[PDB]
Amino acid sequence: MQYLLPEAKAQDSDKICVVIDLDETLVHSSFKPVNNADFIIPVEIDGVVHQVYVLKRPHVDEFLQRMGELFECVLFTASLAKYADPVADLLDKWGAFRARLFRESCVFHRGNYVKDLSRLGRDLRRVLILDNSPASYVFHPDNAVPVASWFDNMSDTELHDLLPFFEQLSRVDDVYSVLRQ
Ligand SMILES: [Mg+2]
Repeated sequence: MQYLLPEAKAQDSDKICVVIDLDETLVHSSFKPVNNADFIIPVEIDGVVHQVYVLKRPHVDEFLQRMGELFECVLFTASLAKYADPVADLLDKWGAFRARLFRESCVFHRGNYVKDLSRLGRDLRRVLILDNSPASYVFHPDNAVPVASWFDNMSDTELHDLLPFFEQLSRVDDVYSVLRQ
């Protein structure tokens, strides 16, 4: 199989590659109207245009800008591009995402959309995945940075609290020495 990512830019060759999830990690979307939504976009489903209300997780702007500076960031979602692409366009104002991967790039393993990290084409000692669903990284439990699922708690500070830990990881030679494998 062809790797999911191209050759790393010279500047990113020695940086860690971070696979970042979309739903319940950076945002929370819904078909039922929500007051004070950040994005309200059209998504076609079976020929009918539906309005999708998207809420941004607190501190996502600070998070993405910082992560984009520290690592070779990659958006990897199990959702379809017709939805994720527009959301990513509205989210990434710093070109933090070096690449965007959707549903088709996941491997449907034992009923779940798994994100096979070996599939990226990056040294596993230099790869991290931020996903609220441990099922997503069943093949790479030791490359994960645990993160809580978010829905609408505007008091949430997980993204802000995770930066210190990512800062730490950006300075180690092998993420396994920290995550432990
Ligand atoms: Mg998710």
